[PDB]
Amino acid sequence: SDVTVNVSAEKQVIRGFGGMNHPAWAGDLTAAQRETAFGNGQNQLGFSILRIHVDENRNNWYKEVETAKSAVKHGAIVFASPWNPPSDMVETFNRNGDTSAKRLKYNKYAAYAQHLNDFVTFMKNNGVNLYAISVQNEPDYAHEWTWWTPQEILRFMRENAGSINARVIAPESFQYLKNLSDPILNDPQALANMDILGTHLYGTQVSQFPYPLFKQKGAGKDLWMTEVYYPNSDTNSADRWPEALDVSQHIHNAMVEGDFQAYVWWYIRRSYGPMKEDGTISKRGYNMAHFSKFVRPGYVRIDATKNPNANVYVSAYKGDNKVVIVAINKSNTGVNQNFVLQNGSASNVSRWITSSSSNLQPGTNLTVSGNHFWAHLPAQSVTTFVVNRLEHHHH
Repeated sequence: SDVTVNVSAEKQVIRGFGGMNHPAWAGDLTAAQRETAFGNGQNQLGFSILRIHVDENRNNWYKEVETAKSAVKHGAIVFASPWNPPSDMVETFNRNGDTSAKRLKYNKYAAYAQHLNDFVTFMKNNGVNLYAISVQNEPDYAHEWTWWTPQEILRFMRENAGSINARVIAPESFQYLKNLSDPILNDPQALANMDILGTHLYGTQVSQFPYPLFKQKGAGKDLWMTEVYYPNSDTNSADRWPEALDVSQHIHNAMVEGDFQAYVWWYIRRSYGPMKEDGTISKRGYNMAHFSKFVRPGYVRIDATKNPNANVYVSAYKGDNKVVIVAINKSNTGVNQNFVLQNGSASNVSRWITSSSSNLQPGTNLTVSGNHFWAHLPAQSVTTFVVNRLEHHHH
């Protein structure tokens, strides 16, 4: 019942939260949008990770710059994800009685790597140092891009990933299918060439969110959730309540059962995304803000009773002499929840609340009496708490 938050029990170090931009596919973000996405002011998402795509055709690369730049100016990091290598690098092969399936040609592996590097360079030349670049987007769901089998990816990791002058994301499975990435963890050599394990969660059940292999072999390595939308992509859904609570608990789980350090959503602007086509922040977006604006890059998740009451779900982070808590209630019934702070101390507590008729609405300040506080989590809401740790280290 009691949520106890162990300030001492550090888990993963967060890199950020964010969305995808794709100007050719969804139209660029606009100046104003750019900063609804990356500003952290009132009514901005404070996204601190932008994802952009590496376009097979290098004379489109420039499409990416203005928005990257914005992100980079706001202190967000940016990584890039290739869908297809340059068309002349690709052969049609037979995937289960499928005359049509495409793949990188076995002997373009180094050309492909150059192409990646070129992109990383081009961005650099336009004032944008990519944080990371991915080998392939959903290589295991390539019906309409480039297929790569686990062993194909394994070689590129072994023989090519090493070249790329940027951190290397792989292998971006559409659904976190571990067959596509074990080959890498289990190969101390491919493992050397990897910097971030990256996946999507499309249709991945909570039970598949954990990954012992990685926990075993991936020390020094990053875990990112580089793509999902959830719970659906129903055109014009981004304001449904209580539906959008789901986006919230989804991230909850990403963070907690998954130890993902980053959570990247699909299109940022989109009738079904965090920011609606009118420029405006959606309920889904609000569910996203509750993390993205308070759990700043470099914060660290910590142990905290995750599921203290029916439909109540909880996660905690620390940074900046703060502990940020995220408490989600999914009953039609508001609940009094008590919070214990173990191995740390707090002066005071601030909070914001998204419900059916409220987004990121400032709530009532609280003072930490014992080493605990109580707070009511309204029916179908997500509350986020910023606790202020005590000071005498002159800060």
